[PDB]
Amino acid sequence: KVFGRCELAAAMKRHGLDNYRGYSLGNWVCAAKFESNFNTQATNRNTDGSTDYGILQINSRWWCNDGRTPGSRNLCNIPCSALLSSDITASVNCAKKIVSDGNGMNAWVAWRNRCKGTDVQAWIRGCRL
Ligand SMILES: [Cl-]
Ligand SMILES: [Cl-]
Ligand SMILES: [Cl-]
Ligand SMILES: [Cl-]
Ligand SMILES: [Cl-]
Ligand SMILES: [Cl-]
Ligand SMILES: [Cl-]
Repeated sequence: KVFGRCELAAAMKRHGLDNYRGYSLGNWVCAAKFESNFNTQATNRNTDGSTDYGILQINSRWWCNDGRTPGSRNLCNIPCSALLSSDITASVNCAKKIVSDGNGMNAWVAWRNRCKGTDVQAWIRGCRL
């Protein structure tokens, strides 16, 4: 599923991400924008043999099981395929654990490089919500 910007904002809020660990909804929308372009089925291979999955590009190195990332953990206790669902519940639940892990949203390198410090409220501008 490819979400609209306000559509995704609404789904994130509905799943309790809005202001989770102090990160406003715009931060999360901006992160999803640069990680997946709002596409739930986005997958990208890392040079180290791990893969990033879904709307927020969660890495198999730590967070989910894809059965092909030697020595990886599955800290969200989830198949990586569950992160590609049109329903964002799994991705959100896992993102909650990632953002709680000590470095906040810096865990998303695209967020640090393209969202951090910017006018992130633009992302939710005009959205009913
Ligand atoms: Cl957009
Ligand atoms: Cl915001
Ligand atoms: Cl594995
Ligand atoms: Cl699994
Ligand atoms: Cl959803
Ligand atoms: Cl923080
Ligand atoms: Cl709207």
